[PDB]
Amino acid sequence: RKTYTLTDYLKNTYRLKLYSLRWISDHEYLYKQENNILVFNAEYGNSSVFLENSTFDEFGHSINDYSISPDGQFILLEYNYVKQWRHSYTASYDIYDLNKRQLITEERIPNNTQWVTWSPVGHKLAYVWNNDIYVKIEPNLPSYRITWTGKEDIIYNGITDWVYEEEVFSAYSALWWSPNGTFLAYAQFNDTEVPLIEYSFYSDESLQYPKTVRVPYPKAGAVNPTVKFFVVNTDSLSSVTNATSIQITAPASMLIGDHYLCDVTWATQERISLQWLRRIQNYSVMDICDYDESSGRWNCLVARQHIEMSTTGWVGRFRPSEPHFTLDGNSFYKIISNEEGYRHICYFQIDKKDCTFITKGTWEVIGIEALTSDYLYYISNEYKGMPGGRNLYKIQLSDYTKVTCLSCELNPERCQYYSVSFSKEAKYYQLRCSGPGLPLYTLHSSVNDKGLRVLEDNSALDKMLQNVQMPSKKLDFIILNETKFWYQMILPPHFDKSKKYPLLLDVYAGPCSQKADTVFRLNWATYLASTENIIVASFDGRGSGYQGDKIMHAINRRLGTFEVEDQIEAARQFSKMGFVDNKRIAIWGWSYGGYVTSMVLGSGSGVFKCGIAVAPVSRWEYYDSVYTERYMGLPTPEDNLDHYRNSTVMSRAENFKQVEYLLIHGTADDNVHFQQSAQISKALVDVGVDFQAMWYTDEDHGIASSTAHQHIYTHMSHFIKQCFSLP
Amino acid sequence: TECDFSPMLTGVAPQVYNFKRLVFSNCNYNLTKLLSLFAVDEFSCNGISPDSIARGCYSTLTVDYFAYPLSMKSYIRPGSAGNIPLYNYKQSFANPTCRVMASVLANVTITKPHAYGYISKCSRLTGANQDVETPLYINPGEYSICRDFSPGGFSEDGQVFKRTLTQFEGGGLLIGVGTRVPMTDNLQMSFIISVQYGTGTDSVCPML
Ligand SMILES: *[C@@H]1O[C@H](CO)[C@@H](O[C@@H]2O[C@H](CO)[C@@H](O[C@@H]3O[C@H](CO)[C@@H](O)[C@H](O)[C@@H]3O)[C@H](O)[C@H]2NC(C)=O)[C@H](O)[C@H]1NC(C)=O
Ligand SMILES: *[C@@H]1O[C@H](CO)[C@@H](O[C@@H]2O[C@H](CO)[C@@H](O)[C@H](O)[C@H]2NC(C)=O)[C@H](O)[C@H]1NC(C)=O
Ligand SMILES: *[C@@H]1O[C@H](CO)[C@@H](O[C@@H]2O[C@H](CO)[C@@H](O)[C@H](O)[C@H]2NC(C)=O)[C@H](O)[C@H]1NC(C)=O
Ligand SMILES: *[C@@H]1O[C@H](CO)[C@@H](O[C@@H]2O[C@H](CO)[C@@H](O)[C@H](O)[C@H]2NC(C)=O)[C@H](O)[C@H]1NC(C)=O
Ligand SMILES: *[C@@H]1O[C@H](CO)[C@@H](O)[C@H](O)[C@H]1NC(C)=O
Ligand SMILES: *[C@@H]1O[C@H](CO)[C@@H](O)[C@H](O)[C@H]1NC(C)=O
Ligand SMILES: *[C@@H]1O[C@H](CO)[C@@H](O)[C@H](O)[C@H]1NC(C)=O
Repeated sequence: RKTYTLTDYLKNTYRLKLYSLRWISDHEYLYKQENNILVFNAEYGNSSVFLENSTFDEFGHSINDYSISPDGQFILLEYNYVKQWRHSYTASYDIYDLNKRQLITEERIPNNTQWVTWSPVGHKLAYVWNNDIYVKIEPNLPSYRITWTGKEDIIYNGITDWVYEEEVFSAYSALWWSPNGTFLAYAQFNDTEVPLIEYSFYSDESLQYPKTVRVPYPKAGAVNPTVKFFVVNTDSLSSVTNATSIQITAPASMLIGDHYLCDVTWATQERISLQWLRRIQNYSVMDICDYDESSGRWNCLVARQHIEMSTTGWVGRFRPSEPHFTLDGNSFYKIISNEEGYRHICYFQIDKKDCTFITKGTWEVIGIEALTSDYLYYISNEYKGMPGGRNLYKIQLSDYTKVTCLSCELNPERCQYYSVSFSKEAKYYQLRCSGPGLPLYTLHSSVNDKGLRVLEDNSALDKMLQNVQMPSKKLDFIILNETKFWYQMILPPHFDKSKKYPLLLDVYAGPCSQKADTVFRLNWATYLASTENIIVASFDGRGSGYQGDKIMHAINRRLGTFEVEDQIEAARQFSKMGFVDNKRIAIWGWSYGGYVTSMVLGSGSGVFKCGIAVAPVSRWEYYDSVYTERYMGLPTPEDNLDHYRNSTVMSRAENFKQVEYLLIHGTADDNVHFQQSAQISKALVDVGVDFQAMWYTDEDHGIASSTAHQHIYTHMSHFIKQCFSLP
Repeated sequence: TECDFSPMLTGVAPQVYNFKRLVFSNCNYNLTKLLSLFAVDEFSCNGISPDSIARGCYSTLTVDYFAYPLSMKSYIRPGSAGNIPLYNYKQSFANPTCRVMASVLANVTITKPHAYGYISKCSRLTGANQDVETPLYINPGEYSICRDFSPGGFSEDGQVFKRTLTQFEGGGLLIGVGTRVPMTDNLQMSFIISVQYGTGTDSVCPML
């Protein structure tokens, strides 16, 4: 039969099918079938055409995306999309009436809009343009200007600056509508004293002089952005006087120094929760704020404060978890770490300090998915004690001993990794299985957990793949000091454990990472195992997540140590297994994986022949403050400068004489700056080490443009094949 | 001799939390005259009528005055509290009072402040993790402990202030926030008039 080739991977010849739906009510959802927008009925499965695909091929532009108002009356049309960072972009927008079937032409959302969002009910619009917030009560009426302080690279209203987009909210948007759309809450970010990273962008051949890109970007220990939080009443807006925003100040425990706004969650129509986080991120507070028309302010009662801090590391996995409020808003459920260091659901009263865990065990809750008056729905890795598994559970609120697994036994062979999408009021839910078999999408009704139908079973792909010698995947664990540590291996087809195979260690290994799971993937490793008979292993050592704080917080204040050592040790045990050629063990990684790869290669352990680092961190003082300081604290003599200096890649330059190294970086990387690899090469040059290198002009951290993506994997494949003496 | 309501219209109008007070004794006043310089929006009295206030004989006539936007009219009213009566100015009702909400007229010649400003946070901080927060509130007629931070106003909306409290003041940290309300076309003010009826020989009657 055939094998899964590099061309198959680069040309996407074996496609995974998806089933992306948008719930619009408690029983209906939108879905795109052959470019039409269809509205489906959850209970019956019938569908009408919501929007005929021919509706806008007379529009004059290409639609990048669309957004339908909650009441169904209007569709927001996105075109002229221009990507900025990981989540940010600008676009032109047209609104289109769905009963009159006509394009609104008056009082239009301007070109180069930074963000747009419908109110959660009805059809109000809030958008951000030139760093200021505007509100349209009706699609054809004029806009009310909420903010006037907006200013490029300095003041951000309703949108995030670079570091808040990347490391805090994972979003460009900093707008939070109240549940019924009365209030619009928004953050204001201030980058006034934040230093700028600068780098060249070469652009098209026709550009004579390169551009210099300048982004406000706080590297470790540098001056951070500041933040203020506001709420505006969108129902009492005046076309004659300037809008009034009420400021919700951070609690005084935060104002004494540097801090972040790290969570925003509306509790009720007149109650908002905010979570703040000190710049030393082992201390956070939640504030609960009620609207008070009488006194014209948002009162945040001190007695309603909830302090969350950590004694072994930082708070949350990457940030304090979001609360899920009961309907009346007087109590809420929140994932927090227990006394054993495991993360479970805790039950809070808004005015009571102590909380009550409703789950426990040596496993973890991944996320709270839905809340009804009777049941709390969550995802966890409890099943068979596999940290790399995900299942849907519901727990009865009247009796915490009644826990039901809703996904475990549906198809235990094919499906061990689940996510879920609930309808409104959680009357229906879609289940999405990602492995270890081909992905499978089903729909269920909540009232009696009945399976209604299969939405997508990837049977097309299944038929295609049987003519192909596909690799298999082994998920298991080894033991280090009476502790289970999980690994996975992508094994070549017809795997003969009496043969010796070369091994490529696929590493990431950042804090709370997980590279050993049950997820089905069709990627580069698939080609390496299927065509080149390479074993591709990954290993979750110390610092990895979803296994309790004792593992995760192990690398606290000491990045570049245990997580690095544990990758070397795992490779040693792999080479002892008998089917691994120990003269041909390589290692490769991206971003944090690039750092670990490099640190491993420079350790002089002798275990690895060659390695590839793509866009690596090389020195933690080079990386942004929020991510870095979360794990390392501040780079000062009073804090943690010693570990900052001892954990660079440049420090280990001498040891690279023992290995073949390939260093790759995009020149337009706004995330892990080219500087980082630039310093690695300089240190290797200064010490006489030969190595391979590759820059990618105007590529960012993803190196994901069509041509660049194909080029780097083609290049890396040559490198691996040559290193492994494959012809 | 005549009552001198001059100082409350010369110089720069003080902010609400930094109110200035004129106390008159043995002095004859024209209230109608003083009120003529303003466009009055609210005239709420307590323990006395807006007619009697301009015609009565008093032992003392006290006026607290400050800049204040009329958009915040409702937030300085009794019992409805309130960033203003908590941290800035709390009206006393121990004596007959009158609260006047007014805009100064166009060709009066006042030099107004850059903006209106009030304190919207004032707390003491103690504890090992610096997190026992105790909001500090004023008694009527007294100045906030957070007033000294920036008596002239706030150049920034949501401006933060920090200070160590002396052993005497109770120790710990003092935290204050001030908010900024943009200045209006015509200066908007507020003055609180208070009278007493003392037995002593000396009065403040109106002018004949
Ligand atoms: C965004 O943050 C910047 C940087 O923190 C803010 O700029 C600063 O605002 C202060 C106001 O507190 C300016 O003032 C100084 O205050 C002291 C008196 O306490 C005095 O010594 C100085 O004469 C001056 O008045 C400061 O110059 C200014 N710094 C700048 C502009 O670089 C800015 O206010 C913030 N903007 C927003 C919208 O939050
Ligand atoms: C799905 O089917 C239901 C019927 O099973 C549709 O509801 C009916 O629609 C017809 C025609 O519009 C009406 O005359 C009936 O009165 C409706 N009956 C009920 C019980 O609703 C429904 O509109 C369909 N939905 C979609 C999205 O196709
Ligand atoms: C709403 O606020 C804006 C911004 O403060 C006002 O516009 C400014 O007015 C000042 C007055 O000197 C000018 O210097 C600025 O150039 C104006 N524009 C901007 C963008 O700041 C506006 O007048 C206010 N509107 C109302 C109705 O009061
Ligand atoms: C958050 O972490 C910091 C840094 O580890 C803690 O501050 C240090 O605590 C140790 C022992 O508690 C002291 O010996 C150091 O002097 C402290 N400062 C530094 C710079 O290390 C802090 O205690 C932690 N906060 C909480 C609430 O646990
Ligand atoms: C529009 O939908 C019809 C439905 O049959 C389909 O045949 C056609 O190819 C679609 N057009 C585009 C451009 O997707
Ligand atoms: C966006 O730009 C185009 C081209 O300059 C222009 O024709 C169009 O009117 C603009 N749209 C708006 C809403 O200003
Ligand atoms: C939305 O909630 C606010 C605050 O409780 C309330 O005043 C308003 O009437 C509500 N509007 C609707 C349409 O329910």
